[PDB]
Formats: sequence, C-alpha cells, structure tokens
Amino acid sequence: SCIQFTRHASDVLLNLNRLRSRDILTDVVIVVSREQFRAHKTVLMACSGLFYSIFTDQLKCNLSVINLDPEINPEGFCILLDFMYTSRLNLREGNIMAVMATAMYLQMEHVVDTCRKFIKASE
Amino acid sequence: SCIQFTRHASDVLLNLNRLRSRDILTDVVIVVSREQFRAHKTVLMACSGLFYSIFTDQLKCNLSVINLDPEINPEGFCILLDFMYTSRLNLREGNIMAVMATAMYLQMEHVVDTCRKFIKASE
Amino acid sequence: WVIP
Amino acid sequence: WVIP
Ligand SMILES: N#Cc1cnn2c(Nc3ccc4c(c3)CC(=O)N4)cc(Cl)nc12
Ligand SMILES: N#Cc1cnn2c(Nc3ccc4c(c3)CC(=O)N4)cc(Cl)nc12
Ligand SMILES: [Cl-]
Ligand SMILES: [Cl-]
Repeated sequence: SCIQFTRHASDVLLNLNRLRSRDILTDVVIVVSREQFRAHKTVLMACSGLFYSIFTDQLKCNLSVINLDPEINPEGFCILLDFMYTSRLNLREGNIMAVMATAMYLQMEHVVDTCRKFIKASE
Repeated sequence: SCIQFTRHASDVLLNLNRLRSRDILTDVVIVVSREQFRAHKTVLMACSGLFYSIFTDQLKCNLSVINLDPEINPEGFCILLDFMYTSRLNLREGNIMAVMATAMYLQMEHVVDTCRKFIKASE
Repeated sequence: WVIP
Repeated sequence: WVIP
C-alpha cells in the first residue's frame, strides 16, 4: 500500500553526482593509463558488472586504487563514469568504438546495446 | 547532444538497496533509541538535509555511529530509510504522525509535504 | 507522488 | 534510450 515519489531516484543520483564533483566520500581511484578518476565504490558496483565483481571480492573490496586494463581508453571511461552518475551518455561518431569497448569491459549491457544499434544504423 | 537511459536512476537505486540488504560497504550505524540501522552515508546525505549537514561536517563525517534525538520514533525512521533506498513510502493512519515528525527532523521536504496533505484530507 |  |  506504499505511495511512490516519481523523481526520488533521479534526485538521489543528482546528489551522488554532486558528491563526486566535490570529491566528498569518494573511496576509490580508478586508474586508466595516465588518468585518474575518483568515484564511490557503491555507485560503480550499482552500474557495472565488472565493479560489482571487483568490490564483492573479500580482498579487492578494501583497495583504494583499481588499475584497469591498459587497452581501456580514458575518454571512453570518462564518458561511462559520467553516464553512471547522470543517466546521460555522450555518444558521438568519434568516440562510439571506445565507448562500446569500455562498456563491454565494464559489463554495462544497456550501453553495449545501444552502441551496437547505433553502429548497425551507420553500416 | 547526450542520449539518456530512462530507467538508469531507478536501477542504480535498486542496486544501492541490494547493497544495504547485504550490508555491503555500509559505513554508518544510525542509532534511534534501542534500534540500529546500517546505511551508506552517501545515500543518507543525498536524501536528507540533516544527514547532508552532519556528513559535510569536518568531524562528524568520520563517525561510524550517529545517535538521533531520543524523541525520534524507530519505526518512523525505518519507514523513511526504506523510502530513501526505494522511492516508496509506507504511509499509514497508524504511522503518519511519526513519519511526518521524523521527516521534519531529517529535513525531507517532499515527505513532509505529502504527510501534510494526507493529514489535511482527514480533518 | 503516485500509486505505483 | 531517449533524447532528454
Ligand atoms: N548487493 C548488491 C549489488 C550492487 N550492485 N549490484 C549489481 N550490479 C550490477 C551487476 C551486473 C550488471 C550491472 C550492475 C549493470 C550491467 O549491465 N550488468 C547487481 C546485483 Cl544482482 N546486485 C548488486
Ligand atoms: N555534494 C553533495 C550533496 C549530497 N547531498 N546533497 C544534498 N542533500 C540534500 C540537502 C537538503 C535536502 C535534501 C537532500 C532532501 C530535502 O528535502 N532537503 C543537497 C546538495 Cl545541494 N548537495 C548534496
Ligand atoms: Cl548500462
Ligand atoms: Cl524527501
């Protein structure tokens, strides 16, 4: 018999992104080649099958630094990290291959789906 | 020029609630009289003006235990904590006064609004 | 607010 | 997916 506030989940996500921008309560640095990205482990796990696996691991759960595969593109990661915190995906002709490869590695199925559909439309 | 995934914010919140149920990466215990509630500081801040103030404080940000005012009802807190993590509010005739008082203390304006409207309709 |  |  609950009532539901339609905008609540979006409002929560907006405030999680504000915390990220102010570097408040971030508990991990994701290293992608020469670049570093601070984030909240809980948000990373909630968005990515890869981070969900990493941070449920009894040893990796306590790491303050995670290094991604050297083939991962920092811009592609940046675009996906922004997506995690906003629901908005900056998908462009110039970045789609990198975004799709990063989403496959991060196990972000909905992003992979759409990248596949956008690529199929251009061929 | 971003695209947006409509269900993303709800999917994130669902996974944050799963983390809470499994007690994964919870970093605070909220004590309400004889009861204890484990939660994620980032979610509490994102939902409540009171927790936002508490956890941006340079000393309180590092506390693992927060004790609420003894006038706060544990059931009212439980209902609001469930709301934070699900967007669903279990508002009943038997709990509305406690929920509204707890929402005022926690500074959860949208919950206060609706409690006020439901009370006005019954008088 | 809505009836979900 | 939508155009926001
Ligand atoms: N507890 C918990 C919890 C925290 N996070 N999380 C999940 N995170 C996840 C796992 C796989 C995938 C995605 C997110 C997006 C995607 O495409 N795949 C799943 C579950 Cl079943 N549970 C949890
Ligand atoms: N950074 C950050 C950040 C984390 N959380 N958070 C806010 N949390 C909040 C503050 C006040 C109120 C509510 C939520 C619900 C309500 O009724 N009042 C606000 C801002 Cl402006 N910023 C942040
Ligand atoms: Cl996804
Ligand atoms: Cl609220």
